[PDB]
Formats: sequence, structure tokens, C-alpha cells
Amino acid sequence: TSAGKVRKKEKKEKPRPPRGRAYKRLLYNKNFVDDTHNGRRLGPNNLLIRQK
Amino acid sequence: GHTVGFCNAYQNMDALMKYEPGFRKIRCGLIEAPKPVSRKQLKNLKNRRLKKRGTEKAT
Amino acid sequence: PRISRHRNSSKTYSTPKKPFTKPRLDAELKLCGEYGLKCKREIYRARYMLAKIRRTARNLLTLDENDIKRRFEGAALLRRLHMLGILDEEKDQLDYVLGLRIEDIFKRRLQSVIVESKLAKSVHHARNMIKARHISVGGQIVNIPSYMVRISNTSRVAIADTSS
Amino acid sequence: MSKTSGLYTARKLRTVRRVNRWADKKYRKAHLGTWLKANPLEGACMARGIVTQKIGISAKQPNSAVRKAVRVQLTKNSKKITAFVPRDGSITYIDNNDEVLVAGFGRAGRAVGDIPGCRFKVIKVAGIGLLALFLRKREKRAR
RNA sequence: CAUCCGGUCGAUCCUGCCGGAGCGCGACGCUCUCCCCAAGGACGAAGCCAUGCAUGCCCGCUCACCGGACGCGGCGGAC
RNA sequence: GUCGCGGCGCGCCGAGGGCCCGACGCCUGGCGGAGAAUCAGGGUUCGACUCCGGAGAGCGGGCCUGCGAGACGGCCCGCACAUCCAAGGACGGCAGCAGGCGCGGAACUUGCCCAAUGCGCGGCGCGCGAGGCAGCGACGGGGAGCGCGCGAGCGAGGCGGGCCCACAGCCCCCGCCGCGGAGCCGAGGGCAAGCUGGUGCCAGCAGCCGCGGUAAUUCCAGCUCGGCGAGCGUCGCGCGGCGCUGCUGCAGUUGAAACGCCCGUAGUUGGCCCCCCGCCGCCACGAGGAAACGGGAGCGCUCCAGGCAGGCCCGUUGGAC
Ligand SMILES: [Mg+2]
Ligand SMILES: [Mg+2]
Ligand SMILES: [Mg+2]
Ligand SMILES: [Mg+2]
Ligand SMILES: [Mg+2]
Ligand SMILES: [Mg+2]
Ligand SMILES: [Mg+2]
Ligand SMILES: [Mg+2]
Ligand SMILES: [Mg+2]
Repeated sequence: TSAGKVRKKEKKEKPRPPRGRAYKRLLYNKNFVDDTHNGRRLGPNNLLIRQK
Repeated sequence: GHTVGFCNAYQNMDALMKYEPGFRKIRCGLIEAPKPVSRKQLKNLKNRRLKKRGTEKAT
Repeated sequence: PRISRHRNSSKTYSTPKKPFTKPRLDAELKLCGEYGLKCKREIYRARYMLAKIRRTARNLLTLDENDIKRRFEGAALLRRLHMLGILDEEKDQLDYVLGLRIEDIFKRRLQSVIVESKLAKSVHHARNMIKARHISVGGQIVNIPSYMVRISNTSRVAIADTSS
Repeated sequence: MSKTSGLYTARKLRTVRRVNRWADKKYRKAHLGTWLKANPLEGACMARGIVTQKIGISAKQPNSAVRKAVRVQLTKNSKKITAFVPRDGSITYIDNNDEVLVAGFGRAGRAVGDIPGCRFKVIKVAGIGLLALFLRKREKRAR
């Protein structure tokens, strides 16, 4: 009956990415040069599992 | 690299004294600039004087 | 009123009618990487200019060859295109214009001309060098990456004399 | 044919279209004037009013929920409307007899969603956006 | 610079509307490194107005004080 | 009578004038045009505001001066407001520039100067809240950037000198030190983009379809990912979408829709034929009549939004149309 009953983890500190044109460089390299079997998707479990 | 401008050459100093805006003379070392007075005070004085009658040289 | 009211102004670009289109996104990102473009407003500018040229060419082509207006306007348009290097010199017919494409516009940018001259290692390096004012055109320093070089100035592009 | 097509028939065609273009619901709603005189906002983006009662409204049959809304009275009209504050737990920020700014929903003047007979949204209270209060960008310690 | 997509059914084709996708004009909300241009109490209150400024100049007429004042007169104030 | 024609006014006479090719009346959150937004072509909507023209200066009337005003930063009256009074009297009109109250969703400094463009008067000048300069200003438009590379280099910023300026900033140039900072929306479909923890048809999301009654791919959080980007999102309006207002170009057996039938006036539409003349429409050309806007020729404001400049050895340099 109380609104807000539904409403804690800390933020992971990682280096900031290169903003500006640089972001376009890595995106270009992400999916036109650097590797992303079974075709390909964007961040499915299997791809994330390998990097972990 | 490149700078462009103007120049004005006068035959006599008297001619430069007549045909010439004042602020140019002031910028150059030709004359001295009296301390300017605020036009607001001048307008106030003019209105005050207009208010008076007859001989208003007092104000 | 203030004289500033009579100053003119206009936009320079157009946004696509359907934004989320996969092939378009892929092609735009490909071009951005190839020529190292900052954002997607530059592509829109290029498309705008190309559309203007194509519309002029269409209107002229609809008319007869011996129309005085056709001759006048086609001559001016061809002269501009040739001077700018967008169209090859050996083409002097209005039909060839409709086949032009934005990549031809891009190839005349300052980054491109200094890269094909082996004066820079990469488009990104070219942009960084241009910003720092180490480059000149005809003895005058130009720091605008999107500056377009005319054919007659292609051999006159060099490194700034005063740059370190 | 069915339509007149003679070279000297412009007047009839003009009159036919003039009469027949009043049959579109949208054209009537826009160019008739009744809606403008009936709309409490008189063709304005949003209005300013005073909340006087905080109430909860049930949803429709296929859904099951009680939505939080308030009753408002517009300053410039003195008429009554019902405006609904959507964001979670944002009713507790709204207090009785408070100044509010009320705007519309996506649709021009029809009900939106399962909320029955509600056509307005609360966006600002006491001069601070509700969206900003919900994200904790600002605090309402002035009230 | 000649574009469509989702929703009535156990499934299917239609009519037909609802909704989405673009541009511009304003208001609200978050945020904001540098330069250039630039609008700005019009939106059923042509409602109400403290305070200051917005139209002066000068040929004629000097026994004025030491010719400058002031005033008469002329032009303008209908732009 | 008027500067002047005229029912403009008065006397007399006669009877007329307008109307479905829409009179008269009523309404308008009605100034008009040059033009603006939108975008295959045909069109729809708007046009307070830069130029032209009209009208007004709290409402309604009257008048003097003057070539010219039925003028209001000129006068007289009534009405509605407002002010000072040593209570007998006197006095005012921001829809001019700043500023204030009220109202509203909504809108800036009670700044400096005539140096420029012009106007008034005038011989080596004065004045001008016209106008110019500065200040606030994410209405909005244009141009750069938060790195490249295995080391060097350049920004913003500060301290000084020039140039500019009516005085000062600003831009730009020269010297010494040198603050490198991205948000707003979303991740089921339309529509590009998925992993744990909570809650349990409650709380909440959702423009539409829909989710949530123990894996919630849709709520609240963390990770990750996508779009645009110094901008992003929400609300209302207009155009488009819409061949769902249809001239181009809809539909009318059954989906919404052919008057129960006939006569018939306005209205709309009307077979074939004459070789040349006149008249109407039509096509082409031309004269005449403001620009700005739009189109468009030429010119490297470092590019650009722009502007009409500019080069020396210039169509008479140019501003064509
Ligand atoms: Mg009116
Ligand atoms: Mg005017
Ligand atoms: Mg008047
Ligand atoms: Mg008057
Ligand atoms: Mg006044
Ligand atoms: Mg006047
Ligand atoms: Mg239909
Ligand atoms: Mg039936
Ligand atoms: Mg039927």
C-alpha cells in the first residue's frame, strides 16, 4: 500500500573511452577489422563469456 | 604575413588641422583631449534651465 | 529597426526521412572511417550540395540544346565543376554531371589532397596537423579541415614555412 | 461522368468541395470552434492550476491497478479537471493546495492507455520539474 | 529529393480508422569547451503607470553685464 | 456649400435600385500586400513584426495656428481613472527609449555617443533614446574541439605589447607561463541496439499492440550495448504522411452512400457543313510598372552561414539578367 516499496551495488571504475572522432575509429575497428563461428551477434552470452 | 591599411598625406599642417576629424588628432600627437563630460548632466542642466524663466543664468 | 534584421541566413543540410536503416548506417560509418569524418552533418552537407547540382543539371537537360539559357547556365556550371576538380576535365557534357557522387566531393578536401601527396600518414594525422596550423595554401595558413582545394592550388599546397 | 467536367464549371466544383470538406472529423474539430471553446486550455501548450484533492483511479477490465491522480482547478478558467502524475512514488512529492503546471498527453484530447477519462499530465510542482525530483537532481525543501 | 510500417480473425483477403516514422514555429526539462551571425511583453489586458530622457537652431534686432545673457523675430516641430 | 465633381445638404417631381453568378443580416481570438512554412507535379495553411499603404494615441466629440493637422510629447467639454493643497485652488495621459504592477505557458540594461547613415537649422557647427556601440540572451543559424603516436606538437586559460574603437571591450598579430572537460534518450515489435538482484496483476511501464497473478527479454537497480551529439528529450499547432476531400486523382449491387416516379425554370452541356471579312476567348512577342526575398553571372570574408566586393598594368573594374 506504500508507494515506493520497490523504490545496492557500487559503480565499477574503468578508464574512460576516447571521445570525439576516436570513438568512430574503434567502432570501425570493432566490426570491420577486429574479430567480433555461428555467424555473429552483438554481445550475446557466448561472446561475453569468452572475454570474461 | 600580410597587413593592409590606409594613409593620408597632407601638404601643410594647417590643412591637416581643418580637414580632419578630431578623434584622429587626439589619437595622433597633434592636440590634447579635454576630459569629456557626461551628456546626461548636460541634458539635465538644459532641462533645468528651460524650466526657469527670464534670466535663468543662475542655474 | 536595426540593420542586423536584413542579414540573411539559411541551413546547409538535410536529415534522412527514415533514420533507422541498416545499410545506410553501415555505409555512413564506412565513409566516416575512410575519410575520418567528425559527425554525420558533413555527409548531409555533401548530399545537399550534390542535390543542388543534380537539380540544376536536370532543369537544364529538360530544355533544348540551342536554348540560350541552357547554354549560359550549363557553361557556368561546367566551369565551376572543372575549376573545383569535382568533374574530370575531359567531360564537357551536361549528362556526365548526373553521374557524380559524394565521394568525388570528399576527394577534394584538404585532408585528402595532403594525404595523396604523401604529406601525412593518415586522415586522422592530417586533421591533427591541420588544427595545429602546420599547413598552408598558396603561402597562406589554412586551419579548416573541410576547406576544399581548387585544381590550380593543388601543387601550391605545402607545409607552413613558419611551422616547427 | 459522376463529376462535372465542363470548361466553365469552376464555381460548382468550388462549392461542392466547400460543402463536402466539413464531413471529416479532424477538419471539423479543427476549424469549427466548438473544441476550442470546450477545451479548458484554450489552445495552449500547458496551464497552471491549484490541486485540491488527491485521488486514486482504478484501471480498465483487462488490467488491474490503481493510478494516482489529483484534482486541479485552472487559475484562468476556474473550471475543474483531473490530472495524473505518472512517475513512481511521485504522489508523495505533491501536497494538497499546491501550485502545479499541467500539460497534455500524447494524443490531442483523447484518453491515453487504460486510465479512464483522464487527459492531462503533471510536469511541474512548486516550480520544480517532477522528472527532476524523481531523479534526485533537486530537492523540495522549500515545501 | 514520385518510399511506407504495427493493430479487428481459429487462420485468409478487403474496406476503414487508430498509432508510428520527417520538417518548421513556440513553451517546459536535463546539460553545456572555443569562435562568428542573430530574434527578443505580438498571441481574446489598445490593461495601469512612480522615475529620468526623447526638438531644436539662427542669419535680423545690443546704450544689457563686460561683444556671450535674456527677449522680439524667422525656420522647423504635419517628418 | 466645398479646393473641387457629386443626395454632400435643402425644396419640388417621379418612382426606382439590389438579389441562388447568393442580396440583406450575423460572426470573426479579421489590418492588407510584397511574402513565410511545407515539398515529385497539382496544392494546404499562415501572413503582430524589417519595405509600401492604412488607422489610432484612455472612450466620445469640437477647434486655433498654419501651404499643410479635425494634431494629441497642441488647446476646450463630458465620462471613467489619477495627483498636489498652507482646503480657497491647481494639474495628467509610455500602443516613444529604459524601468515597475497586473496577466499569462511565454519574453532583456532605469548603460555610453552623434564618430558613421540621415533629418532640422545654419558658412568652418549644434541637436536628435532616429540611429550607432556596448550589456543579458541554448528562439535560432554557421564553423572548430576533448587527441595523434611510442615523441613530439597544439589548444583553451593567465600575464604584457600592438591593431581597432567617440571612450572601451571583441576579432586578429607579437612575446613569457601553459586546466584536455558529454550529455540526453533507449535496448519485445513498429524501430538500430541482452546479464544478474529485487517485487509479485501490488508498486509501476506503455503514443498503438501490450507487460506485471515466482525467469518479468517490457517495472525498479548494476553490467553491457545502440542513436544523435554541444546538444538531447516532452507538450501544443501547421505541412507532409493521405489517391482518408480526390482538377490532375476516391467511392456509391452486397462494406457508408442513386431522390418512389414524371414534368420543368435558372444553371451546365450541345451532331455535321462554308479556306480567308469583323468581334470574344486562346497562343507568342513587346511596352509599362520599387526594392528587399527567391533564382541566378563574377569575386578564397583562412572555409562557412554571409557580403558586394576588389586588383593593379582593371570592360568607362564590377554589381549582368
Ligand atoms: Mg481586430
Ligand atoms: Mg508601416
Ligand atoms: Mg493621428
Ligand atoms: Mg486629436
Ligand atoms: Mg505620451
Ligand atoms: Mg507627434
Ligand atoms: Mg474512403
Ligand atoms: Mg447491411
Ligand atoms: Mg450499404
